[PDB]
Amino acid sequence: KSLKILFTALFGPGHLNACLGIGSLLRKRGHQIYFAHFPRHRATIEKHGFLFISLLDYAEPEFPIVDMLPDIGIIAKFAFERMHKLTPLELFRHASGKHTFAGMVNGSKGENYAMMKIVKEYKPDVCLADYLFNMPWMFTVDCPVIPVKSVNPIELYNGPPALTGCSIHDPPSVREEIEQLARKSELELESELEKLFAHFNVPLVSYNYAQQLGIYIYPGPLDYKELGSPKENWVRLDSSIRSTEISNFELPEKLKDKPGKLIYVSMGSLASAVTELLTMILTPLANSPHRFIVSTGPNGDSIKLYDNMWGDKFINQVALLPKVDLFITHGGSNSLIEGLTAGKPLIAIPQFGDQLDNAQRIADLGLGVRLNLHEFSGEKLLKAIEDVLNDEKINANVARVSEELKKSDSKDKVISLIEKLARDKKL
Ligand SMILES: O=c1ccn([C@@H]2O[C@H](COP(=O)(O)OP(=O)(O)O)[C@@H](O)[C@H]2O)c(=O)[nH]1
Ligand SMILES: O=c1c(O)c(-c2ccc(O)cc2)oc2cc(O)cc(O)c12
Repeated sequence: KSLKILFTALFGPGHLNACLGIGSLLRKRGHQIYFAHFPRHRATIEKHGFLFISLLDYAEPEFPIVDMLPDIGIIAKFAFERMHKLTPLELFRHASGKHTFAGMVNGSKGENYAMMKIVKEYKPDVCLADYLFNMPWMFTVDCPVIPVKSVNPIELYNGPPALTGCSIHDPPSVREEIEQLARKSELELESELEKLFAHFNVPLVSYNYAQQLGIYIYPGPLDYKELGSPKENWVRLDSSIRSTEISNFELPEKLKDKPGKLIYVSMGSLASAVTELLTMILTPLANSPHRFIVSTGPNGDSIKLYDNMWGDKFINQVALLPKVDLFITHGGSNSLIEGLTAGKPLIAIPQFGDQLDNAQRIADLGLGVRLNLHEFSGEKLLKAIEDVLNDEKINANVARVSEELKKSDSKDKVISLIEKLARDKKL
């Protein structure tokens, strides 16, 4: 009756958090949850009651593994400088067939060795893995393996190219070029995955193939129903929000009894490392007639806050969101779902990857506005705030999606499929 279930994910807290959500549902049904991740997440993993396994304890001498979270800013600073200078079209021309995350693929060999040893030792009944791309170990281990996807799922559909930020209102002419450039760089990803798979003598699969079951996490009302169905074996979970740390969130006395709406500002787990980005956003908000709670990121201690702002490096985002009126976000999927669950509209300033797809989805479906870094001004950000605060149509759309997310029973089907696959080893 009781299953051994092993989770893993890449370093990004977004990938871990999505998995923690599914791990909760499965623990409530009486299964033993294991989580293979990095020592900086042992505390949260063990607090949710999962057994913690360190990726670092299973490293191969010739393939060392490092947690890239303390040094992701270098990568995120490059994305910022480019997105600040270039339009999304100009950025794709420049990329010259270079894919957004093909550079990570060669570096994956170490984690792959580690997971082969970990799945052999712990002999689980099923594995789940939130990665940006399939990894050889998922096809060599005895048990079935369910890819979990927490990024924007447009990549699972035949439609606008992914990582591009295309609109449903975009004319065929503007879209023909971006489509062409994206197809060119998608094959750079395939060629890099070929080398990684060849390294382990495993036949190459599509980067987002699900052999039996795949779980993508996106709200039904935002899912791409106008493009048809996702790829085979891929099933939607409307949300995967981890257990709240504190149920009640005490507001800081600085922003209490002060004039204006209450606005949350975070640029995520990764982009938040770029102090120049937060500084660009916060400087003009000094003279926005409202109150800001700011996630300042790993370098937050060196970021100036003004009289209408309170902030810490890390914020309890899930506890906070119910108390705010508006969320200024980077376009991360967990932040999107956390925000819409709380019923808050979004101003999305996308930085890299699926964030552009999520930002354009927020715009296209009347759940907030997209603000591009190339066009960014204090004038346009302050107007975006006033427009979205006062737009009854947007605030109605968000409330509607909020209700669809609370009432969702998508979790019921998804739990059954995980249990069926784990016990039957097929669907
Ligand atoms: O101060 C903070 C900043 C972020 N987060 C969490 O970090 C995740 C960010 O995921 P998302 O996909 O939105 O961003 P990304 O991982 O792409 O940066 C979400 O679960 C947030 O709740 C948090 O708890 N506190
Ligand atoms: O290009 C990259 C990228 O897009 C991402 C990413 C992480 C989490 C997401 O949710 C979405 C994207 O991580 C990276 C990590 C690296 O060490 C190097 C990279 O080049 C990327």
